[PDB]
Amino acid sequence: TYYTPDYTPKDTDILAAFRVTPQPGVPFEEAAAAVAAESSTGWTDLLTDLDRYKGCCYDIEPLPGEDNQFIAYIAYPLDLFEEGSVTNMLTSIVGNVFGFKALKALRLEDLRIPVAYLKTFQGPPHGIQVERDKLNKYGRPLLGCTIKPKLGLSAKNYGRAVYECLRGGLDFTKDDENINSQPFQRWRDRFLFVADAIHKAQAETGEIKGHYLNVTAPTCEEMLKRAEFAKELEMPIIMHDFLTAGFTANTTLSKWCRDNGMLLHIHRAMHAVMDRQKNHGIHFRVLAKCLRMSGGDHIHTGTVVGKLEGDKAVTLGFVDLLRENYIEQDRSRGIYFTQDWASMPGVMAVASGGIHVWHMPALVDIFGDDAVLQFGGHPWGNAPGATANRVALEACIQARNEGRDLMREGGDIIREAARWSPELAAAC
Amino acid sequence: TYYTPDYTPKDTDILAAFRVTPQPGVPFEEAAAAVAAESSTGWTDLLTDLDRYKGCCYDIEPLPGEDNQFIAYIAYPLDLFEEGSVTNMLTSIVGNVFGFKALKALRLEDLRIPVAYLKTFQGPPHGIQVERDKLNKYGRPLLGCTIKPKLGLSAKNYGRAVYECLRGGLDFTKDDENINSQPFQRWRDRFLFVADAIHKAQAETGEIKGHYLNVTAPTCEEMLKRAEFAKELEMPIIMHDFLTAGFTANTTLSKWCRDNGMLLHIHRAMHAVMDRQKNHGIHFRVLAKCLRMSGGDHIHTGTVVGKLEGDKAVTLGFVDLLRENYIEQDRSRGIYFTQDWASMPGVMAVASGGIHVWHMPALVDIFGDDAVLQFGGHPWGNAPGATANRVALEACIQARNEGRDLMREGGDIIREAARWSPELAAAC
Amino acid sequence: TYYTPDYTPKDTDILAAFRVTPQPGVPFEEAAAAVAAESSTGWTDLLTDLDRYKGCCYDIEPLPGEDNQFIAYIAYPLDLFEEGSVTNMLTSIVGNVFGFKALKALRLEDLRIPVAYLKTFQGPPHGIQVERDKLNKYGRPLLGCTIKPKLGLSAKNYGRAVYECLRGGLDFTKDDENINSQPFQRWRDRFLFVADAIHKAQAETGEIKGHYLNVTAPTCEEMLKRAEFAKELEMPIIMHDFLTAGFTANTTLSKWCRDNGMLLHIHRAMHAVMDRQKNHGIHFRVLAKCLRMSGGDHIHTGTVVGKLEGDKAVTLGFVDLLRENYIEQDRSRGIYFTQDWASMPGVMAVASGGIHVWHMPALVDIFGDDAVLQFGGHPWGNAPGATANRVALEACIQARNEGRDLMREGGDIIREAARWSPELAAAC
Amino acid sequence: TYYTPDYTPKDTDILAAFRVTPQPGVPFEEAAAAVAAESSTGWTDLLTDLDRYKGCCYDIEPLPGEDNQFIAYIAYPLDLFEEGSVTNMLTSIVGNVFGFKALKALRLEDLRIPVAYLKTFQGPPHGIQVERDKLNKYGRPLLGCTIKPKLGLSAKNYGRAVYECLRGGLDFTKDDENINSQPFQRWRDRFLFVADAIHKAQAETGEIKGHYLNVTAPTCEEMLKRAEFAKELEMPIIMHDFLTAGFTANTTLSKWCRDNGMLLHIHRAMHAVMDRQKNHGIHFRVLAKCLRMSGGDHIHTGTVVGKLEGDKAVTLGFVDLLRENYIEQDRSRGIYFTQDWASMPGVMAVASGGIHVWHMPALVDIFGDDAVLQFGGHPWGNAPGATANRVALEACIQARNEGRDLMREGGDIIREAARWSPELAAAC
Amino acid sequence: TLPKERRYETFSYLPPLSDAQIARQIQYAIDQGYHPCVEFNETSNAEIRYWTMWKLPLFNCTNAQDVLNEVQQCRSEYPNCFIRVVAFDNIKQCQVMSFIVYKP
Amino acid sequence: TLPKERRYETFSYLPPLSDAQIARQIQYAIDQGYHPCVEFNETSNAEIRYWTMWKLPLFNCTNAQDVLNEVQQCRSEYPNCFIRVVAFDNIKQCQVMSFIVYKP
Amino acid sequence: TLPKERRYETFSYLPPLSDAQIARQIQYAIDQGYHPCVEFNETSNAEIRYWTMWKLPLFNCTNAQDVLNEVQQCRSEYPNCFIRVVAFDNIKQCQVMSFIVYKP
Ligand SMILES: [Cl-]
Ligand SMILES: [Cl-]
Ligand SMILES: [Cl-]
Ligand SMILES: [Cl-]
Ligand SMILES: [Cl-]
Ligand SMILES: [Cl-]
Ligand SMILES: [Cl-]
Repeated sequence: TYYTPDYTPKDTDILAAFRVTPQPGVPFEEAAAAVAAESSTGWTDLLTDLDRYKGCCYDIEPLPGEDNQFIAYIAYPLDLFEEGSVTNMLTSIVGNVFGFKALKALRLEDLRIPVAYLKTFQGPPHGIQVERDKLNKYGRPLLGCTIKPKLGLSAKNYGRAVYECLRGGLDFTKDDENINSQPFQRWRDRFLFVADAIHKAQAETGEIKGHYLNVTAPTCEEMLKRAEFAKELEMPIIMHDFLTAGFTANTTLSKWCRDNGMLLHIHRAMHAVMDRQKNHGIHFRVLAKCLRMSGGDHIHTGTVVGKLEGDKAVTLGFVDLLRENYIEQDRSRGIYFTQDWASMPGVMAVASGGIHVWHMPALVDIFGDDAVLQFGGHPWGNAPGATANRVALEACIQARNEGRDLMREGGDIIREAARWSPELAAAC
Repeated sequence: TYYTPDYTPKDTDILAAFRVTPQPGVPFEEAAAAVAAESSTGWTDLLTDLDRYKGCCYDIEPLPGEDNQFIAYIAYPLDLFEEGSVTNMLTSIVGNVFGFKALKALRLEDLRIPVAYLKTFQGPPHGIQVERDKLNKYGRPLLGCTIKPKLGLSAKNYGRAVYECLRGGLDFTKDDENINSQPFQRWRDRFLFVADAIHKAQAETGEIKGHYLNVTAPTCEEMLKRAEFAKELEMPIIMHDFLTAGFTANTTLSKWCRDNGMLLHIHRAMHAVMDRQKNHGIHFRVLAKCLRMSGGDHIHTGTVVGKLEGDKAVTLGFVDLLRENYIEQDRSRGIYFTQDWASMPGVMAVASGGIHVWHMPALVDIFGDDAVLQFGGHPWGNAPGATANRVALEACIQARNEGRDLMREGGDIIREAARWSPELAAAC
Repeated sequence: TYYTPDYTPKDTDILAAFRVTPQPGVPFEEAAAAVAAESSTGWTDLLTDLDRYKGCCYDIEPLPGEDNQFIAYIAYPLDLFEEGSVTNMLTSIVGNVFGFKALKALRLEDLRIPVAYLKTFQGPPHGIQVERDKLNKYGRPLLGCTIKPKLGLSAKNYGRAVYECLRGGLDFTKDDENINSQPFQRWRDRFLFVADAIHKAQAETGEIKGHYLNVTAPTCEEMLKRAEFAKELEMPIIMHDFLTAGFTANTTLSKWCRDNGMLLHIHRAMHAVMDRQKNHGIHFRVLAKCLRMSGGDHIHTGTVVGKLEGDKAVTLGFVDLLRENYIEQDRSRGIYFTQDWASMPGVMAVASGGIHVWHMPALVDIFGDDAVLQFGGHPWGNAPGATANRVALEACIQARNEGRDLMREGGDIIREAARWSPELAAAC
Repeated sequence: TYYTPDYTPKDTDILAAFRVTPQPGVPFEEAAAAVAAESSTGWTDLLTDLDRYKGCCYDIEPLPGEDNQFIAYIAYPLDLFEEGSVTNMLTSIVGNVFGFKALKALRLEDLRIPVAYLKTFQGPPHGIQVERDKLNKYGRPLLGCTIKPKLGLSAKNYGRAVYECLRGGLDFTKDDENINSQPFQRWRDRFLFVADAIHKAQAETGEIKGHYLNVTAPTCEEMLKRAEFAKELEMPIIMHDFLTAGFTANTTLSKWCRDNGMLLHIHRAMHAVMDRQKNHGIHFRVLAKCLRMSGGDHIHTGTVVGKLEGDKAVTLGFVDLLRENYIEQDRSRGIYFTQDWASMPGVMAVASGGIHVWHMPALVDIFGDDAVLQFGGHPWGNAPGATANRVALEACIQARNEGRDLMREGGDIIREAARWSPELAAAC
Repeated sequence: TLPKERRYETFSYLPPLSDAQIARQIQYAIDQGYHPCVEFNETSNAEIRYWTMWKLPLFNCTNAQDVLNEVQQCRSEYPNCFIRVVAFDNIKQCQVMSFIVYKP
Repeated sequence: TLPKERRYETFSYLPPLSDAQIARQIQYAIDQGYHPCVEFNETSNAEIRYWTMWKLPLFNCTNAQDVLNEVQQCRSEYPNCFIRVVAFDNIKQCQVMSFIVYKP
Repeated sequence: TLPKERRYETFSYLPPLSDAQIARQIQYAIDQGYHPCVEFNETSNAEIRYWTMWKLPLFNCTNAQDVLNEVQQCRSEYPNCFIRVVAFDNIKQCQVMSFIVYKP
C-alpha cells in the first residue's frame, strides 16, 4: 500500500529523501510506509481514487555505520501541489510527518523538483548572468563588507561607514539582518543616507555601487513600501530575511523585484534552528532549492574556512544546486537526486563569516567567479581595508588566469601584491 | 561583559530562556556569554554606546540529571526590536545563535514579552470572548470535523460532505492544511460550494455554522484575494498555515481579519520540524506566544489523549499561555517566566488528532469550555456521527454542571445518553 | 471608593496632577474623590468589574500659602485609553471634570505617560538628531526670522522678503499662523514663490535653507493637499497650528510627515486661552507632552527675556520635557512626575517674541544648541539684519566653546564681533 | 490707529465682543487698542496698505459693578479670513491676543459672523427640519438614554443594554464620549452589535431608532473609516467630540455626513476647560456658533435644572443662536450682536445631565419641540424606565397642546398619566 | 417585563384618544395658525415613509369639528386602515404635528 | 438517516430538562459566582442575535429556587415563547452559560 | 548692501580661525568627552552630504595638539581641499560639532 519498492518514479513526480530514525522496535518497512502515508493521504474515500493522490516509498536504503537510521525515498504525484507555491509544497511534504510517533527523528535531506513543476515558478528575479550585466562586473567574484557595529549607529553615521567602505573598492555593503526599523534608526532615514553614500562612492570611483537595504518588515504592505522607496531612490539591490519573514512574503517580493528591475539579496537568518542537527530537521540544500524557486538573486551559503573536507564537499554540492542548470546525482557531495533546472536562472553564492585577506586565494579557488565574498578591522580604517581586500582579490584573479596554483602559491601571490600596495601590506 | 549574574531585568526587557548544550570542554559561563553575545551585538564601535544594545546572561541554572545541559536566561533591551514585528523579534533572538560552533545544541524554551512591547501589537483579531459573541455559542467547547479524504474530492463532493457534517450538530468543518488550490480542486469552486453547504445547514438547524476555508497561498496578494472572496460570501471564518506561510504574511492577514470582522483559525503545519526534539529548536510555547501577538483566534495545541502526565502538564501550561491574561511562573508545567498579557485577547485552544466520543468526558475536563474539539468514521455516516459527538458533548457538560466527576463517571454519563440517542449508541 | 491614599500607582498607569479649588465648604477629600470620579466612571453595573476602570486619587497635597487650593494625584489604568490617540487621552482625562459643580476652579498641571502607552505612538516624525542630519547643521542653535507685515504681501513680494532673509544667513523663515489661504494671497502661489526664494538663497550661500510653509487648513483633505504640494516642491519643512486645527488633524499630518520625510514645525496659536490662568485650564507642559506624542519636530516654547527667575525655571522644565529622554521629578521647575520617554525622539524648542542681537549670549546660554531662535528691523534691511544675527550667534558659540562666561562677558563678545562686522555694528 | 470710536462696522465685517481685564494702571483705551492690534496686524510695511488689514476697537463699554472690566468691540475685515475655515477664523481672532502682557484676563464673549462669510460654509449636514423628515418624528422633543456603566461592557453586553432602552420607547441611545476603541471593547464589534440592537428594536416597535456611534479617532483616516462602516450598516446617526478632535477633523466629518446622508450628533467634551471661568476663556456661545458653521445636527447645550434664572436666560440665548434663523441683540440673555444666519439650517439642542421624569414638564416648556432630552435607574430596568419617560413626555405634550400650564400643572399631568401607566407610577 | 407591541409615533404611548381629545389637539393646531390634514395608510412600520392623503388640507376653517368629521368619515370608510392628523407650518415650511388618531 | 430539526444551541441535543435539572444547572452557576438571568423570545434561528430580558438579573440570592420561580413565572405567562437561562461572569465581563429551558 | 558669498556652516561667518583658536575649539570637545575627527573635501555646497575622513578619529588623547597636527598635515598635503573639524557624542549617537578650519 504505502511501501512499493517496484514503483518507478515518473519525471513529473516530486521525490523526497528522508533520513528516518524509527522508534526502537519499529521495523524499517513500517517506518517507511508511515513516512509516505503521513506526508500524503494518511464512505467519501470510495468517491475518490485514492491511488492517484498517495505518496509511496519506492526505495529503502540502509545506512552502513549509522545506528537505526535509513534513507526513505518518497514519490509524490505532480497534481498534489499548487502551481508556483513553495508554501504549499513545504506544507504538503513537511507539514505533518515530523511529529509521527513511530519515529524518533526525521530529517529531509533532498527533494527532486520535476521540470513540469519548476516551469510554474518565476525563479530568481534576475539570476547570475543578468545580474553581472546590470552591474557591469565580469571575470571575478563580487566583494561586500558588513557594517559594524550591527546596531546602534544613527542613520547618518551608518551612511558614513557605507561611503568609506564602498569608496575603498568593495562592490556592496550590507544591512544587518536585525536592522529593520527601530527606535535608534528608522528605515526611511537609513535608506536616504545610504543612497547619498552610494551616490558619492559611485561618482568618486566610476564603478557601480550597491548596499543591501533590508526591507524585512512586519507586514507585506510595509515590506512593499520599503521596496518601493529603495526603487524611488534608484537603489540597485535590496535584502530579505526569507525564513523569518516566510515564503509567502518572499514570493511576493521576488515577483515585485522582477516587475521593477531590483536585485534581491537573501539572508538565511534562523536556518540553524532547522538545518543544523544531523538527525532531525531539513537540510539547508532543501531550503536553498525552495529559495531558488520562490526567488532570490544572492543567498548566503556559509563559509568554507576552518571546515573538514567532507563539510566542504557538501557546501560545494549545494552551491552547484544553486548556480548550475543541471546537477548530477552525487552522494559524496550530499546530492541525493539529479536535478535539472530547465533554464531557471542560478543564484549567486554568498560566502561570509570569519574571512580575511589571507583566505582570498582559497576563496577564489573554491567558489570561482560566481560568488559574493562578504567580509566583516583594518589598522587604517574602512576605505584602506576595502582597498586591501580589492587588491588581494584582483591579484588572485590575475594569478589564476596566468595558470598559477592558488592553493600552493597563495601567500606568495599576496606577498607580491603587498609589495606595491601599502594598504595590503598593512593588512599583513 | 556578556555574563552579568548581578543584572536585574527591567519590566521593559525581553527575556529568553535557552536550554544550552555546550561542546565538550566549553565551560558553562563561556557558553552563556556566547549565547547572549551571538544573539545581540556579537572605530565606529566607539561612536555608539554598545552597553545599551547588548543582551546579557543574567542567570545560569544547571540541570539536575541532564548531561552537560543548562538554562541560560538572557535579557534584551526593549529598543532592539521593531514595534509590531514578530518577524524582527525572531530574527533578533533566534536568527543567528543556533549555529554557534561552541554549542553542540540549543533550544529556546520560553520568552517573557514585556507589556510595553505587547502594546505595539494588535493580537488576535477577535479572541475568545468576542468570537463566542459573534457565533452566539456559550457554556461549552466548540466542535469541528475534518473532511476525509484529505485530497481528491471535487469541490461539489467536498461541499456535500461539509453539509452532512454541519447539519448533524458540529459548529465547524475544516479544510486540510494541504488544500489550497490544486488541479483536482480550485479554491474558488471550493469556497463557493462550501458556502452553499453552510447556508443549507444553518437554515436547517437554526445554529450558526462555519468552515475554516484555507487561504494559505503562494503570495500575499493571492492570500488576500482568497480572504476577500470568503468575506464576499459572508463566511465567518477562514484558516491560515502560519509557519509554512510566514509571520509577515500572517500578520498581514491578522490585520485584514480585524478590519473585516473575519475569524482566523491558525493551523501549525511544520511545527515539529523545530519544536519536537528536546535538545534543539524552539519549544512550541514560543511559537504560540508569537502567534498570539501576530494574531489568531484559534490555534491547534495538540491532543492530550495517550500522553504521560508530564506531557499533559506542559500542554496545559501553554494552553494557559494562549488563553489567560496573567500566567504565573511554573516550571512543573514548562512556564519559565511570569507572563502578563495586558488585556491582549486570548486564543481558543484546538484539540485534535485521534479523538473519539469516549474521550469526550476527559476533553471537557481537561480543556474546559474554551476549546474547539476537532474530530476526524460513524457506521451510519457524517450526520449521525456528528449528532453522536454533539449529544456526547452536551451530556458531559450537563453532568459537569451537575457536579458529577467526569473522570470517574465518564463511561456512565455516555452510557446514560446512549440510552435515548440511537446515533450515540451506534457509536458504542 | 475614589479616594484611596494607600494605592501605589503601577508603571503602566497614567497619572494626572490637578490643582483643585473647591467651592467654599467642600472638604478636600470630597473634592479629590470627585475629581477622580468625574474623570472616570462617574443593573449593568454588576455585569462589569467597575473596580478595574475607575481612576482614584492616591494622594492629596496641600499647598502652603495658597488659599483653598491643593494638588490631587489621580491614577488611571492603561486599559481606559485608545492606543495612539491623544484625542482619546484628552477626552478621557479633561473631557468632563472641569465643569463639576463642587469645584470652583481646576487646572491640570502635569501627566505621567507610562512607557507602555508611549510605545503606541509614533512621536515626532524626525526629532532633533535626525533633523540636524537632514539639514546638516551641527554645534549651534538654528536661526529663523518671521516675515513682516504678517498679512498683506502678495505671494511674490512675500517670496522676495524670504529670499533676502535667508541669503543673509538665517536657516529658516516662517509663515504667520494667520496665513493659510486668503483673498490677498492664495496658498499655492505662496508655496511656489517661497520655493523659488529658497532655491536662490540656497544656491548663493551653499547652506540648506527652509521656510515653514503653513498647511493649516479647513479640512484634512485640504491640509494633506497643501503638504503634498510642499513635498512636490522638495520643501524640507512645513508648519501646523496644532491646537486650532486639532490633534486628530495633527496626528494625521505627523504620520504623513514620517511617511514623506518632511520636517514639521508646530505653532501653538490659542494656547493662552487654556494655559495662562494659574487657577484654571491646562498647563502648557501638558499640551507640550501631547504634542510630542502626536508628533512635531519643533514647537514654540515662549521667550525667556524679561521674565522672573521662577518663570524661567518653569520654561526650562518643559523644555527638558520636550527634548530629553529621561526627566526627573522636580517641583522647583514644575515637573510633577518623573517622565521616561523610552527613546521617543525629542522636539526642538523654538524661542521667539521680542528678541534682539543683545539677547544672543543669554539665549545660547539658556537653551544650548538644540533650539531654534526665531527673530522678528535692521537699519540696512533684511539681509544685513540676518547677517548681524548670524555673526552674533557664531560669536557666542565660539566664545562659549572657549570657556568664556556668556552671562558676564556677553556685551564684550558682541562688541568684539561688532569690530570686524559692519552689519552687527550697525545693529548697535 | 487701533482705537477708532467713530468707525461704523460694515455688514461684511466680523465683529468680536471681548470682556477685557487690564493690568493695574493700564487705561481702558490702551488695553482696547492692544486687543485690536494683537488680534490682527500687531520697509515691506509700506509695500502694503496696512489700513485695510487691521482690526479696530470701535467701542468701549464700561461694566457697572465689575472691577476693572470692560467690553471691547472689535471689527475685522472680511478679507482676513480663509473661506469655509473655522480653524482660520479661530486662529485669527483668538490665536494670539490672550497672552498679551498688559491684560490680566480676557474672555471672548460673542462674535457677529457676517452673511457673506457664512455663505462660504456648509453648516449642519442636515439641520432640524431635514432631520425630523428623515426620522419621521414630529411635534415633540426626541428622547435619548446614555448607556451605563460608561466603560467596561463587552460589545455584546453593550448592545443588549441598547436594545432594551430603545424597545421601551426612546428614539436614540448614545456612546459615551470616552468610548472610541479600547482593549475591553473594540469599535468594530461595538458598531456591529449596536446595529443588531437597532434592527431588533426598530422591528418590534415600528419606530425609527438610532444610536450615536462615536467615530472620534486618532487620525482623520480612522475617523472616516469608522463613519464608513456605520454607513455600511445603514446607521442613521453618528457622534463626534468636536473640541478634543478639533475643527479640522470636524469640518471633514461634517462634509462627509452631508455627502452620505448621515446625521451628526456633536458632544462638547472639554468645553469647561475654556468656557467656564467668567474672566478668561471663550464663552460656549462662541464655540456653538463655530460648531454650527463647521457643522453638526445636534449639540449638547447643558441642562437648565437647578440653575438660577440668569444662567437659564443665557442658555436660552445660545439655544436660540443654534436653532433660529435671526436672533436679535439682547444683553439680558448674553446676545451681544444681532446674528443673521442667512438660511443656514439650525442645530437641535441636546439637554442632558441629572434629569428625571419629574423634570419633564419644565423641559418641554423650556426647550419646546426642537430638542433632544437625554436621560441617564428605573426599578424595573431599561425598557420600563424608557416607557416611563416616553409616556411622561407624550403626557406633557398632549397637556401643552390642550392649553394646560406645564409649570403649574406639571405634577398633576404626571400623576394623571401614572394612573394608567404602571411603569411611570413605579418611577414615582 | 415590558410587553412587545407595535407603536405609531407621537401619542401612541397614551390611551387611544377620545373624539373630544382629537378635537382639542386639532383646535391647538388651528389656534397656532397651522394647517391640519388627515392621512391614512393600510400599515405602519419604521420603513414606511409616506401615508396617503385624505382629500385635501383644510386651509383655514376656524373650527376643529370639520376636521373631526373627516376623521370620522375616513374611519367608517376604511376600518382596516390606520389614520392620523398632521399639521403644517407654512412660514418655516415644516410639519409640526403628526399623531395617531385611529388604529384597526 | 438523521431527521431535519431546528435546534437551540446548548442542551438542545438533550431531552428537555426537568425543573429539578434546571435548578441543578442554576445551582452550578450560583456556586461559581455567576449571575443568572432569564430571557425569552418568540422564535429562534441562526440570524437572531438578542432575546428579551425577563425582569432583571437577580444579583446574589444564594438559592436556585428564586431563579427557577422566574423561569416558571415566565413559562406560565409566555407559553408561546422560547425561554432560556443565561449566566454572566462580571470579572471577565463574559457570558458563560446559555441553555434552552422551555420550548413552546 | 550685503555681498553674495558662499558659506560653509558653523563658524563660516567669523574670521578664519587661528591655529590657537582651532586648539581651544578642540580642547573643549576633549573636555566635554567628545571624540574629535578631521575630514576634508574638494568642494562645499548645500547638496553635499558626506566629506571624506582623514585617517581615523582620535580616540581619547587628552591633548588637542595631535588633533591640530592632523589638521596641519592635511592642510599641507591637500592644499586645494576645504577642511574641517567635527566631534561626536557617543552616548547620544550624534554629532555635536562641525566647524570649518581651512579653505583653499
Ligand atoms: Cl550565514
Ligand atoms: Cl517538551
Ligand atoms: Cl496538530
Ligand atoms: Cl505657571
Ligand atoms: Cl509663542
Ligand atoms: Cl456666563
Ligand atoms: Cl453637557
